[PDB]
Amino acid sequence: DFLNPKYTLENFIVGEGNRLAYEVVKEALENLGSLYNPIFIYGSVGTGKTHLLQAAGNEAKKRGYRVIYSSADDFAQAMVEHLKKGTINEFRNMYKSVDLLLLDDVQFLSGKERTQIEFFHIFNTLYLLEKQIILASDRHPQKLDGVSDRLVSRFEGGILVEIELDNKTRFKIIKEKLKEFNLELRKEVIDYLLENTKNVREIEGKIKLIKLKGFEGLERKERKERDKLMQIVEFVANYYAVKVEDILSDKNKRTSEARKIAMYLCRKVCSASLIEIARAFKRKDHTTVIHAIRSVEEEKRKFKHLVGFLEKQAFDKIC
Amino acid sequence: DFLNPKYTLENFIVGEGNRLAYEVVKEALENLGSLYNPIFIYGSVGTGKTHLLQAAGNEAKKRGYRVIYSSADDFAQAMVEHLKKGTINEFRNMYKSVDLLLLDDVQFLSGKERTQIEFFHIFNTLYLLEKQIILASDRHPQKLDGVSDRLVSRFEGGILVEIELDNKTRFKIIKEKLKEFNLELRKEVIDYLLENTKNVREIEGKIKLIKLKGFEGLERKERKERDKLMQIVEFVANYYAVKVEDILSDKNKRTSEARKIAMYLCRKVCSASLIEIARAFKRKDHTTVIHAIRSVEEEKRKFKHLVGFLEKQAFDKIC
Amino acid sequence: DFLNPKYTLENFIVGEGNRLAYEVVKEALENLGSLYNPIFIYGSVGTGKTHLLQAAGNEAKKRGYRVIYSSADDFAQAMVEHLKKGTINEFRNMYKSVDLLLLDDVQFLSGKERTQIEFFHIFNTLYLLEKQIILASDRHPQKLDGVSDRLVSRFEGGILVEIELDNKTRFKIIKEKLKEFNLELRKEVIDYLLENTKNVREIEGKIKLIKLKGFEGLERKERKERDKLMQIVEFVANYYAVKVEDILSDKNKRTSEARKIAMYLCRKVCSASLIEIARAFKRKDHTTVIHAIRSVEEEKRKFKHLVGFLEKQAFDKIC
Amino acid sequence: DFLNPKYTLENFIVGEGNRLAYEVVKEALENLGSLYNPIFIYGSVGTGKTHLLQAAGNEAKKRGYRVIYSSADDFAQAMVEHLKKGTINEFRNMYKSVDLLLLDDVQFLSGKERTQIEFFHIFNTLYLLEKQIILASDRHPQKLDGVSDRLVSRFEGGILVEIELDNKTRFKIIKEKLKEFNLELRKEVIDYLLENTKNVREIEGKIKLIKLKGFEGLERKERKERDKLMQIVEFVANYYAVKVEDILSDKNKRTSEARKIAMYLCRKVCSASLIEIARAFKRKDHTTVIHAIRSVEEEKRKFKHLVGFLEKQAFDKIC
DNA sequence: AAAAAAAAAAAA
Ligand SMILES: Nc1ncnc2c1ncn2[C@@H]1O[C@H](COP(=O)(O)OP(=O)(O)CP(=O)(O)O)[C@@H](O)[C@H]1O
Ligand SMILES: Nc1ncnc2c1ncn2[C@@H]1O[C@H](COP(=O)(O)OP(=O)(O)CP(=O)(O)O)[C@@H](O)[C@H]1O
Ligand SMILES: Nc1ncnc2c1ncn2[C@@H]1O[C@H](COP(=O)(O)OP(=O)(O)CP(=O)(O)O)[C@@H](O)[C@H]1O
Ligand SMILES: Nc1ncnc2c1ncn2[C@@H]1O[C@H](COP(=O)(O)OP(=O)(O)CP(=O)(O)O)[C@@H](O)[C@H]1O
Ligand SMILES: [Mg+2]
Ligand SMILES: [Mg+2]
Ligand SMILES: [Mg+2]
Ligand SMILES: [Mg+2]
Repeated sequence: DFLNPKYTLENFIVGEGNRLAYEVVKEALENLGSLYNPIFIYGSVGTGKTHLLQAAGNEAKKRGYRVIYSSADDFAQAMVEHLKKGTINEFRNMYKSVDLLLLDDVQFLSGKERTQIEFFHIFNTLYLLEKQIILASDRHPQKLDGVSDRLVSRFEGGILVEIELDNKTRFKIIKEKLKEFNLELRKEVIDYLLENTKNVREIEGKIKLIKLKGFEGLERKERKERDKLMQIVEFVANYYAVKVEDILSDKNKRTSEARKIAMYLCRKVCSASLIEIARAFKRKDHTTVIHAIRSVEEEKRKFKHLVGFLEKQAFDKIC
Repeated sequence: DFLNPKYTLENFIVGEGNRLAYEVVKEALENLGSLYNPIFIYGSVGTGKTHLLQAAGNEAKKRGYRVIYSSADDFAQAMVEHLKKGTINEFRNMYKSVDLLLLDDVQFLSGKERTQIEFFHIFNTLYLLEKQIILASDRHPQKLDGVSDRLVSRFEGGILVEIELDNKTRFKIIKEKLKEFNLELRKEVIDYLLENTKNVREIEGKIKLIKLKGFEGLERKERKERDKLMQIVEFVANYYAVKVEDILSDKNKRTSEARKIAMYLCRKVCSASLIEIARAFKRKDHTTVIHAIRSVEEEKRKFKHLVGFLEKQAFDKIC
Repeated sequence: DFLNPKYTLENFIVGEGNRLAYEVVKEALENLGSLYNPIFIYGSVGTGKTHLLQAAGNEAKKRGYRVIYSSADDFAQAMVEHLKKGTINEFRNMYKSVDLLLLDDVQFLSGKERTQIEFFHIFNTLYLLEKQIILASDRHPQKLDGVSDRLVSRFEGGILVEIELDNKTRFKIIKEKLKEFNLELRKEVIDYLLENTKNVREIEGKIKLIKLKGFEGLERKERKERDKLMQIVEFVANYYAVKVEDILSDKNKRTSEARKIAMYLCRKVCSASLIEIARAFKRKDHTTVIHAIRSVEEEKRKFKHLVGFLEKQAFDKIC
Repeated sequence: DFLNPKYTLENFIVGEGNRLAYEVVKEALENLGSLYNPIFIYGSVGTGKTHLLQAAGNEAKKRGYRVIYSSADDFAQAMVEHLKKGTINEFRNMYKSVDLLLLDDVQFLSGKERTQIEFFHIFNTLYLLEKQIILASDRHPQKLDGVSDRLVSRFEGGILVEIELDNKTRFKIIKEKLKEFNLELRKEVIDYLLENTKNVREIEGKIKLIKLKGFEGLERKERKERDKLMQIVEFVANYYAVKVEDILSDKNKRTSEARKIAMYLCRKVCSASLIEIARAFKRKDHTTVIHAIRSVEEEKRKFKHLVGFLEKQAFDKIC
């Protein structure tokens, strides 16, 4: 069945960032297929998409409705296997006969034409039969490359709700998850989580870790791991004529090159991972870090001598 | 039955772009099979084809006529299954015994010979028996590759009505759809929708989204998402000696290469999707974008150095 | 009964191209089974075969003769079903007891042996009993592959009339059909229809379309759709050293390769359908277009560089 | 009764090829059952078998004798139906009570055991009662596979007359039929018919066609249809080192492969039917053409490159 | 007692 009861509508901490998605889903559960017919939720990794879909399915089940939960990739696989075993009909009929269809991680429809076709047929029959549909994705339907324009058009033609985790929400979720666990809401602690968690998964994790080995524990390891990577303020921001806070946030040939440098150094000497440099610079997607390192590697006239100097300087006074 | 009552002839906002299709259908409903015997509607994705066919079927039902609605692909599938189970006769007889046949998305007859044969027989028996036929498609019968010349000849030999959504129509439909939400009378909403919706599905969607989270909300996210992709006016139209409005509309080795460039940059650094670059350049079909990017990739003497320069310049002052 | 009264002998516009078929049929109706015993009409798609057979049947009915109209494929199906239900005798007897037998689209007897057998028996009993027989086909009995030599021999042993739609006939039919709609006597209209209709179905269609949305309407869309595909005169006929009129009509390694090229380009960049390229080149059967494109694809030494050049040139100055 | 009076002994043009059959039949009519007791006529398709049997029956009727004409297949069917309805006795008695039994197309007794049994009994009772029997077939009793040895033995034990249509006969029949149609015996005409008709059915047909649309008409269409298929002399007989007249008649790895090739090409590019290639090569039974094409398809080392070359060459300079 | 014709086509 794949509907794990742990995920419920009541467990879903609501804030300024997911209120829309939550309420839309809930209300759709009230009247199934009546309104908000094709619901398309999308958000960054670890935003609560799966929790939401799961909970919806659980409610539907609780009310006696036919339900199917399934990932896009798993849909593809299953369909292919039914193709091999030649019971594709039973597959189709099974899918079309639901009262609620939950398809998580839709972005995995890229490149699979036949899957998109099968799901297209299913989507249509369900929609026309006034059955409820709820899809979830890590990106806006537009960002869906390699997805037939018909499917994208359908996705956009319904309700398009994003889940954005701003500070005001992450705070709510942190406090509430702390409360859920027999945790006490200290400010040093909350204030800490705020600064070092972007999504709900990191929050849950960190929190469990506190519940296991105390806050003071993490504080130190993290502090050192991070400050031994804070060679930018010590060296790059003094040598190059620039402010630190400036070299953290983006926005020019005077501080940008200082950043490219910083990243390069972090990667070359400190042996920090791409993810760590990314996290440290407040950068996202860990893409501009790799491309920036390649950038500093390409420009290599006498900038190379400078590089070498800064490198030796880093090895000597960084470890 | 697959005739969802939500779709009605009265719900069909009529304008300069779909008046013909609408009126032809309606009048055919008045006298079934008498005139406009084979009606063949076709249009771009999200034009109202399905709504129209649906409504027709609903009227026919309302007047006591036998009706069948079905997609081409679903017709194929069903037929095949009746083949496996050997009740193909019942299938045929069922289809031939209608007073109105609605076949949506006909373009899906390509490559299916046996289906085309079955539907050929059905089409003929119905036509001769003076029963009404209405097909819908995303392309002109000519554009139907892999469809037996007999079928295409039949399609063209009736009434061939296209649905084109010009501005004067999209305006009507926008205003009228707004009326439903008590949201008309808004200048900013209308002028906005005009600029950012091509078909009725995008209109419906956007509008629902306004009804949910206000106009001001969308305005910002969209504005930024789009203007951070507006690196053409800032960089490509200044470096290359060309006007912006010119680099938007097509029409030469002086501004075309500027566009190819623009698209390439958008895809490489901004990480924008094909659909987004397409939407941004006012291009359609998102084909000339991919082929144009491949074009700039193929010509790679010293144009490569130039490319690199423009790329670094983009990474630095675009994020 | 399947004899739709709309089709009549009087409705059959006669010209240099169908006079023979028409008069033979008519005269045979005068004396049934007396002379012109087995009539075998054949022609290109949309030539009036069905109209003629229909009208014949209607006359026979009008005079009190037993009549059966039926397509070959439908004959096969029916026969098979009578086989399943074991009432094959009633089927046979029913068919043998007519005064006139009309079998449309005979070419569909290919591969069906048992059907050919059943129809063989019927044909014989009828012929011997001096009853009238009229068959229609899209090809000369010789071209009938997979049809038992006995049947073909019988087909050829009667009257073999073809219906060819030359210009002098299409003109007559166009003028007369224009008279059918009370819309008439336009030189631009007639001269237009002549140039863009090959069979009577296209004529009827186009004309209905004029009666609906005026001539000026079609003129433009068609003109552009066609001239944006007229990249041959602009590029292929200038680059390659050849005349345009020459590259339209066939007839050598100096202009043939220019054509292969032209078609290839049309298909690759303009995204024109096979049917559209065919129509544009004045080619028929849309076969030499596909085979020609495959031809240019196979020869791919440095002809490939040339190809690429011509392609880029086309994308740039064709859209 | 199924004895159409159109067929008479007087209408039977006699020549070197059917004189024997004719005279045997006639004389047997003189003395019924006295001599030439079991007459077994056989010939190629369209030789006059049915005409002869018919005429015999008509004479018998004219003289007051009991007669039955019937095809073998129709005998089988009838017998089976009498089996279902349980009036098989009346059937038997009806058949045994004739003075003359005419069974056309005997070869259709293959695989029908019970029929062969019934007809065996009938044959015996009639023969013993000194009643006349005349069977007709498209093949020599030996060639009758799936016919009980008793029946074949009986067939061979009587008079076995073949009807062969040599030139000297076809000429007679052509001239006489031309005289029948109020035709003039022009030489180009006769000489034409000789070259393009093998059996009397083709003769009748062609002639009717002349009587309808003149000789000059056919001449052209046929000439072109045939000469556009005459790509053998132009290409296959020049490339391969061989004579044309040689490549027409059979009789070795030097000209045979040239023929296999020729046929293959005709089928692949010219899109000619099996019957047309057969007719063109002077081949008979259209069997060696299919088997020869399969032959050239099977041998496909570098013979394939050669094939391709010849194919391109054919497409280019053959259309 | 003899014995009909035969669909479309995954991702990597
Ligand atoms: N708003 C919320 N309220 C309560 N719990 C939440 C929550 N958002 C996230 N969580 C918790 O975080 C965990 C991860 O959330 P979820 O599985 O939904 O991520 P996700 O599926 O949306 C991103 P991905 O699927 O790409 O990993 C869940 O176990 C869930 O309990
Ligand atoms: N003229 C009109 N009046 C009212 N509503 C309309 C309309 N045209 C389109 N719509 C709305 O737009 C939605 C989509 O339109 P439609 O059903 O015609 O899609 P479609 O089938 O034409 C595009 P596709 O080819 O992808 O199926 C419908 O739900 C319908 O309500
Ligand atoms: N000589 C004629 N006079 C009047 N109308 C004609 C005509 N020839 C063709 N038509 C019209 O063209 C239409 C198509 O003709 P028809 O039904 O005979 O097609 P067809 O059966 O001959 C070709 P196919 O069956 O292969 O599609 C008919 O509706 C008929 O009215
Ligand atoms: N020797 C002859 N004299 C006059 N007419 C002849 C003839 N031979 C053939 N015909 C004519 O040719 C037509 C076909 O001949 P016939 O009916 O005998 O075919 P058939 O039965 O011998 C071959 P099958 O039965 O296999 O089709 C007949 O209508 C007949 O009039
Ligand atoms: Mg998920
Ligand atoms: Mg549709
Ligand atoms: Mg027809
Ligand atoms: Mg015979």
